[PDB]
Amino acid sequence: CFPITLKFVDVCYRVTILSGVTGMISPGEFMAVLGPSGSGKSTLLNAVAGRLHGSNLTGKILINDGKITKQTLKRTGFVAQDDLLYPHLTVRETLVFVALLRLPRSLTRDVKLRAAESVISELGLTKCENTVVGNTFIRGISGGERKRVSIAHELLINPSLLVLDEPTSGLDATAALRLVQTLAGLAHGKGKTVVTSIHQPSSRVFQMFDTVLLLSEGKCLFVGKGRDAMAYFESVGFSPAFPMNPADFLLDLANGVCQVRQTLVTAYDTLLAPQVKTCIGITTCIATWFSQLCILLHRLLKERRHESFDLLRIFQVVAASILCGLMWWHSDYRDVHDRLGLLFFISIFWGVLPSFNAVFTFPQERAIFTRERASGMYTLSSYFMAHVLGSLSMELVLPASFLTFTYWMVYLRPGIVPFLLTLSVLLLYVLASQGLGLALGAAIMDAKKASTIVTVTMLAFVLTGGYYVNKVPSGMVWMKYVSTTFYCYRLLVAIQYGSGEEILRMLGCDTSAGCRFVEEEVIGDVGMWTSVGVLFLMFFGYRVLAYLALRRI
Amino acid sequence: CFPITLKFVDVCYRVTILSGVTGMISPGEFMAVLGPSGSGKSTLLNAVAGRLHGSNLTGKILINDGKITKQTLKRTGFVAQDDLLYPHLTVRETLVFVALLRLPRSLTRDVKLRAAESVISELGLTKCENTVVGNTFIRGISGGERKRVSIAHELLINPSLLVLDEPTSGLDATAALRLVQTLAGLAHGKGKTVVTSIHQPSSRVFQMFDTVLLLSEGKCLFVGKGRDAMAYFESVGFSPAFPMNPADFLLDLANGVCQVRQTLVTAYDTLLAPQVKTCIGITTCIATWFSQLCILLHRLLKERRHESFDLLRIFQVVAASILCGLMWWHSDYRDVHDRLGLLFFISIFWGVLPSFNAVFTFPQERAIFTRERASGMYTLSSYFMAHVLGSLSMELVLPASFLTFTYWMVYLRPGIVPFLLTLSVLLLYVLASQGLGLALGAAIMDAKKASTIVTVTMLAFVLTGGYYVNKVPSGMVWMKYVSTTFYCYRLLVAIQYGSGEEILRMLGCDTSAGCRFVEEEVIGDVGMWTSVGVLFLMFFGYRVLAYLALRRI
Ligand SMILES: CC(C)CCC[C@@H](C)[C@H]1CC[C@H]2[C@@H]3CC=C4C[C@@H](OC(=O)CCC(=O)O)CC[C@]4(C)[C@H]3CC[C@]12C
Ligand SMILES: CC(C)CCC[C@@H](C)[C@H]1CC[C@H]2[C@@H]3CC=C4C[C@@H](OC(=O)CCC(=O)O)CC[C@]4(C)[C@H]3CC[C@]12C
Repeated sequence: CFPITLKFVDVCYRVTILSGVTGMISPGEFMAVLGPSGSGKSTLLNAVAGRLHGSNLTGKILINDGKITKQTLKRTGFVAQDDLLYPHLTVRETLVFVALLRLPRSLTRDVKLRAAESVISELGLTKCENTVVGNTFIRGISGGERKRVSIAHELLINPSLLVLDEPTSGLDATAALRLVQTLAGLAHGKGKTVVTSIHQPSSRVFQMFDTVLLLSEGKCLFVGKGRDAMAYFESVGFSPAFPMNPADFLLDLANGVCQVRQTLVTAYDTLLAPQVKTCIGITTCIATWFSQLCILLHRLLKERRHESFDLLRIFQVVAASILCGLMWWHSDYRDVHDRLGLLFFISIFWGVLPSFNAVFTFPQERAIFTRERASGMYTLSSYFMAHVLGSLSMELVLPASFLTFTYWMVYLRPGIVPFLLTLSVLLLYVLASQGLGLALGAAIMDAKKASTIVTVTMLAFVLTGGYYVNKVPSGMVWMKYVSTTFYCYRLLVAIQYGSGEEILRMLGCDTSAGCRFVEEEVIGDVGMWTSVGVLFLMFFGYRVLAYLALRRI
Repeated sequence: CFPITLKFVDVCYRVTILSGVTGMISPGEFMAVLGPSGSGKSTLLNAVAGRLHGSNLTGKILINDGKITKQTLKRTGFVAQDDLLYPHLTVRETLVFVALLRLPRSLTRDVKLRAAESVISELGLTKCENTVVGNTFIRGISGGERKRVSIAHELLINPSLLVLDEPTSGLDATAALRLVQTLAGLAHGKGKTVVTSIHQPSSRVFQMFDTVLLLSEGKCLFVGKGRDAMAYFESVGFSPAFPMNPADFLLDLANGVCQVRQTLVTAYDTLLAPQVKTCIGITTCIATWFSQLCILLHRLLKERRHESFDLLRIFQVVAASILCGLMWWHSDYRDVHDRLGLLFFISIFWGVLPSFNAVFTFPQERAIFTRERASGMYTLSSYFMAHVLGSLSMELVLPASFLTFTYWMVYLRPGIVPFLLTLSVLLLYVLASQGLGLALGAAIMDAKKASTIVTVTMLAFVLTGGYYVNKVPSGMVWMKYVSTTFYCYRLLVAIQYGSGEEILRMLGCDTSAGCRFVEEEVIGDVGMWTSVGVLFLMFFGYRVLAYLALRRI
């Protein structure tokens, strides 16, 4: 193994939440960053892992007596408090995909699979490797297993310095003890440098750590051996008045509640601090981008299959198709108004549903994307393109089945050519609306606010679709040309009626009002090819804007 | 005070989570119910407070050496783990409303207010009495303060038996310690019989219970004084091998892991269990219903104001109004098709918004309602009617402003009489659609499923509203007669055009298709009075069905 002797001196995160903190941890030591809420333990462990930087951070952080560099980040892993795992991917599949993404591409796929399986077996996940990870919504692995998977995500890289952040927070006592035992075995058996910040450790848990460092409102008050806390603190003059837990005594004293803070921090600076101070390729790029794309597509296929194929959504589409095939059951080709209403309702449904359902995919996965992009698992372009391709594959199945039922139940324009034409138009419109939803959900990451914004914009698109109101004011017809629903409706009308020659012959005109009812509603101001071109342009441009918005964050 | 002594013997909850649990708690005893997860602490606490009953519970529970009666429940409280508080009510207002609903009506309102203020001061909430309670969404009081408010809710009845199911779960160490201090003061200063199922207490927290009782897989492992656990267990033969927290050691022994369960259970049954066993007016109804209605209306006014006037909902309504006033800006009266499209769009918007928003009011409060219905705070009829009245008052402001802007930015039928006619029709339609949403959200209690069902049924209503398709199949025309949107659309058409005499004179009509396009659209198959009566009938019947569904649960 490549050992890491991590050190930190005078690290003060002056915003203060950190000041006057020093010490070190040697390889094979199981660290304990204890302290109460707001004492800077999480801040200290984020800073020591390279997450925090800039003028807000002072002091020195040394890795093997050297400044933290890129190779350091390649050799140290950080387990954040928030477990950002894909709910519908099993533990084995999740960590296999992570190993494929973050391990160097020089390693063969079989070698990455073997490493992933070894990591599964080492962390005790082999009993639930085939169990779906799940989340609070869909049942899956337990909290301890979820945190173990989160650690394993940072263990496939094989780091000697593993900096966890509250791994037993919100965990069962037995499960927390088992996880702390696993961390201690990693520090001892694997010879790793494990640094963890346990919120409120238990008794056996406190017995597990080989080295304890606790702060006090941003000031490190005691750094030393795990079992040397009691002796040092009774030497200072602070002793339990009852059978107090060493961890509980340590935390309660951190607040200054004993029998305080200033006298004992001075004592630490005069007795223990001196002791701890004296103790111290273009084709290759294309290939890797495409492999990242493939791995991300395979890992998000389950997410799309449970998101785009939601049973509630499936029932929604089925009910819409049944209502379409019953309301327009064997609809006459000559009934211009009813057929146009059907086409406009199809446009409304398949513009509202895809955009609305897409507007959440980016806000709900933003945390996972940021966590896995800051670690270098994949680039933004590859992740965004894989998301776009998977959603393209999965958001057309429901409209395709809907149209397959409706077109033949309604008795629309017969033949196979107009069925493929209207199916292509409907799928392109669904893709364009979905891209608009993606752009709106990426521009701002508030899921509810983005939902309201896409609702407002598609309400505007529908009201300008050319059906509800035909005599648009001269100062408002401009918006009609930027509405996806308008172009879809015009394409559907052109497929069903063409230039309206046959329907105009049926009407007779080529009454003034009757002619107008079939003149502007059937023969629009946009050609059949111009509408297709603008639909494709919007399909590309909305996703381009979504990618730019992702680049903004 | 009225001292109360719980005396439970052989309390086993088959179909096991409890078996052979024996013990008692006297006034002034701050008993703790310790044990690992699933050992039966919560189940025993619920059963000992009267929550659990039936053949599933076997054994004997005595209150003041007598069987639990209805009068006892008026003297025993129960602080459940789930804090069911209205987020937008301040602590003072929340607990004043709770005191009004809970304390007997013979007490004057000023006396109830004084009792509520005294309870605020006693539990340390006087520093945050004016602070909005909030929840995970809207910021407010802390978790410890939230649990304190729950305890106060269970304390306004003034019970001498407080039964706190996991009150420090999710609480900070200092917050949990302070809450346990408050509970100990309640047990000692107020002479109350306080029993709690502490999950994982700290050292001070463990020191603060006068007596403790442990669960081990449903068996009473040790009952006695809080400070006698260590001595009794070293007498048995179990001693800490390290400095171990008495609570932590107690829980670890309860898990059976110790350097076990069966032999020590036998030892308890041999030594300590024998010791415990040896120690073992219709006008008044109307007045109270109306006072409950008024109090619930005042308590839910803030919820409706921050729910029916959501900034996202307000933005949606404003955007819809602006799009109505722009798309149909200075709309001509003679333009029958565009006017009918505007009316149908109004019907769609104001049948979808309230129906969708109503399917969440009942589920998101259901638990709270149950928590405040089994305890006898109010009856189902009063709560449901207060909810209906508040939603009636608060769900008409947005449609009223929307129509006020649209009617005069679109140039519909001028004058004041048709404006109030269309406003009354729109508000009645909003009420009917909201009642449909309430009925569908009460029939099934899942918010997402209710939303999907209500949107499917409103999709059916809109597709049969008489605008999208006019030549309805003979086997499908029955649905339009049960569609709220259809009746609203017909009423709007009758307001804007009446019998269509003026527009027919404008057209000169009496081609045939052009004449029918207006005759079948403007002149429907339902009269104005018939549509109004059916709208009112549906408004009443949907809420009746919602009340019946609430009665089902
Ligand atoms: C015939 C044309 C006009 C149809 C176009 C749809 C519109 C009528 C708009 C106006 C009211 C809109 C609704 C207003 C408010 C909401 C709440 C909103 O709730 C959320 O933010 C849910 C977030 C989540 O699910 O996580 C979901 C969209 C929805 C139903 C909107 C969906 C689109 C609606 C139905
Ligand atoms: C053309 C006319 C009839 C307008 C109605 C068509 C669409 C605008 C509707 C039909 C189905 C609706 C969906 C039905 C169910 C829901 C679940 C809902 O999720 C919730 O439960 C959110 C709860 C919350 O808002 O807090 C989010 C909106 C959504 C997808 C709805 C969005 C609006 C949709 C697409």
